[PDB]
Amino acid sequence: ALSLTADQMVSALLDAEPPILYSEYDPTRPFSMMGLLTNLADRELVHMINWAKRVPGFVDLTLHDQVHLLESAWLEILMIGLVWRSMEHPGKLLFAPNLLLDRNQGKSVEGMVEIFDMLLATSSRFRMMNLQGEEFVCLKSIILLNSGVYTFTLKSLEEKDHIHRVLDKITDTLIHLMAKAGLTLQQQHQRLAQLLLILSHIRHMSNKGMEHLYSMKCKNVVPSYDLLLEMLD
Amino acid sequence: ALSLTADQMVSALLDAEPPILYSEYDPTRPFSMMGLLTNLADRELVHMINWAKRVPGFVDLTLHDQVHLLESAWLEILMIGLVWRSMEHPGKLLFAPNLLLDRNQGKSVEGMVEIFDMLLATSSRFRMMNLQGEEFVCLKSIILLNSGVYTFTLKSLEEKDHIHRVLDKITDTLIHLMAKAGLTLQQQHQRLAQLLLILSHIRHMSNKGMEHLYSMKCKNVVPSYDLLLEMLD
Ligand SMILES: Cc1cc2c(cc1O)CCN(CC(C)C)[C@@H]2c1ccc(/C=C/C(=O)O)cc1
Ligand SMILES: Cc1cc2c(cc1O)CCN(CC(C)C)[C@@H]2c1ccc(/C=C/C(=O)O)cc1
Repeated sequence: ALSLTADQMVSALLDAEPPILYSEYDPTRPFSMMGLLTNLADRELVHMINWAKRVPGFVDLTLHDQVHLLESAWLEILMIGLVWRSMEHPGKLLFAPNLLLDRNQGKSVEGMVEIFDMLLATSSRFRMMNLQGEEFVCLKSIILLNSGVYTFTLKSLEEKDHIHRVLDKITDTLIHLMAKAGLTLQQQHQRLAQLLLILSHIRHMSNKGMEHLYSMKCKNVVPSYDLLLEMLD
Repeated sequence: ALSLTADQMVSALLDAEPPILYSEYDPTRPFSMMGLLTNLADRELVHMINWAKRVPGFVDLTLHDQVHLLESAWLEILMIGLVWRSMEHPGKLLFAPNLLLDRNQGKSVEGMVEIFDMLLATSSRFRMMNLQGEEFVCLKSIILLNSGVYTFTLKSLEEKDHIHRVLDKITDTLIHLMAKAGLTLQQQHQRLAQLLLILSHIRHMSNKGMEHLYSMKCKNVVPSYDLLLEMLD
């Protein structure tokens, strides 16, 4: 992983991309929104595990540290994927190609419209920046490696060092993408910062979302350490 | 603000720095922790308002947008200040020079030790990076301008554009600081990214902290829109 070139980092990430899934509802029947969203998210998580194992550097970590990173990052990763898919659909969130919802549809569940609105504003920001696919895959990998790295022994010190080295490679890769597209050195640093600052907002959204999910007080909601460990092991 | 040089941006920020306050308890009497922490934080907020009015670009915004940004960012700003003050005190949090607490002292309040631990790990990270004073003031200004900019009319479009232009100036300023200290171009971009990614974790902490404060269910806890508007107006 640490010997990959920038172009090789980009190809590895593009090749690891998970598929876009569909909502499971009978389209011949009349139009539970949270049920549909939960079932979709549960299926996405399985693909998320397979993706994570393909991000360079990730399978070099201990299984316990892989679980901790996914546990910290899984809702941020679902959210950045949602916002990316929704970028060319102003005013709507493309949960799936058969489940395109507006903010009015969000008002059906108490507390959801506020989350819908933050996600729509994020998609708006990505549109304004003209975010590219190759930049998006870099940012999603940065979420995976960064979100849990501050919340974890000699082995732990070695693991954190490695994670920071991999993050440095992804930064190099972003900058290389921006240099390729012709931006100046000033423009490169400015855009790097613009991109990474949106990650702060994605964290914020994930925390507001997790508050919603925990408030459900339900064993079939939020993947456990043990479920994540079973799927990763 | 947008015509400031990098050196002028740095001096303006260093000159705007608020003072380090002391805890109000009688030091001759025997050793409520949350009472002491709340009273300190309430006094810090008043200085925070005066600081914010001195960050270049901030008073160019509407009063309502100034309130919204402070409302989003005030706990992150208290937290980054705490972690900076604690950097040369391994294992301790320097809430004030007369109130230096360890994680064991945090266990006295339900849910607090988890927050204490995240703040201590952040201070540890800043130590590992050897964060400098001039970098710290840049990052605190970036929190102020970025935390609320995704959650806000023609005026609103003009305000968001301005905020992003000011953020771009602070990015330039960070990079200039790093070039001055002798780092290579690679090292500059890498360190910029390292710094901005810690801001994601600071957001995370602020959200966990706000959950604690809201759970108190108390009108004397968390500054209202109206109190912030009164102090800013
Ligand atoms: C399919 C999908 C659902 C959601 C998001 C992105 C997605 O790609 C982000 C917004 N979020 C809504 C937000 C309020 C969390 C939903 C959602 C809904 C339910 C669950 C539940 C999972 C579980 O119980 O295991 C997770 C995400
Ligand atoms: C003085 C100070 C207190 C705290 C932090 C940083 C500080 O500089 C961050 C950790 N946080 C503790 C965290 C659990 C919020 C405390 C704290 C405690 C109480 C309040 C209450 C304010 C109010 O009621 O208006 C705010 C911050």
